Amino acid sequence: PEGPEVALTADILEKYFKGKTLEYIDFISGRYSKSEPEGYDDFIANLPLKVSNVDTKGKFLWFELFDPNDKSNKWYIWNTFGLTGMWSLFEAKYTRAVLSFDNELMAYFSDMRNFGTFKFSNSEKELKRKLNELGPDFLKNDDIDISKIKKYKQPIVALLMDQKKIGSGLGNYLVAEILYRAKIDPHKLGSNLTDQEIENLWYWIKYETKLAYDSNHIGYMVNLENESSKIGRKNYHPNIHPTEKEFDFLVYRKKKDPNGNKVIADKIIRTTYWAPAIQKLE
Repeated sequence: PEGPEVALTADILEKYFKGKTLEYIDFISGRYSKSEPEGYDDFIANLPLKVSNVDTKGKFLWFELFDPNDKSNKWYIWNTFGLTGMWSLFEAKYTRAVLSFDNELMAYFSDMRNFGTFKFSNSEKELKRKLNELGPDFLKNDDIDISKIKKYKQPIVALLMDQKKIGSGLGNYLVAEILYRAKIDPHKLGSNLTDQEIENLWYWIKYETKLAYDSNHIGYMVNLENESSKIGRKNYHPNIHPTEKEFDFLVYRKKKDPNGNKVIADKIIRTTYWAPAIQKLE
């Protein structure tokens, strides 16, 4: 799951859990069933708490809760999906965390590879510190200044995979997909891109993140496909209007691109997928 999916999951999470009271949280399996996450004990000790928001910045999602009584006692659940982590409203395979709300309302977090993380915190300054570790959200921010890519003498791949340098939220398939549209070889240094390519890249980044966010599901998140098709969508990047109704991988994990051209499973700074036949260093 990348930026777009995390944001859509937060949307769905607020839709059903915003305003609800979190009664209990249980890690029944995985990397935390052995030794619970940081701040876990101090957390279930302040429960019950009301959920006031479920927000994201890039690939980082967090719950914001407040003590019914002492509203100055604010709590937060830091969370990252990782390669296979997904939220759901029914107990799915590899469920790792189980959240119990009032009126027997349940919410689950599955994660086959166990790359997702949790952390409970009672500090708001610690949140701001975390959110400050991420560059602007490539999907929610409609006016990032992609121009600073020139100042860096490093691969365009690395620059987009980075979560702080230019913006946050792009991952393995978004970068690969975006670069394929801009027809830019992933090896091309940010310092070698032309003002043209730059404003061209800023276009596909917006285009791809919006299309991804607008998709019912991507591959994972299929556990929320019924909720996803029943919830609207925020107008991020309100001027770029993707044409396809669903997000389709053109190069990601594809032996050949659409037109047949070969797609190399290159592996520069996991594997980045690109079609040398269409992506140029020019």
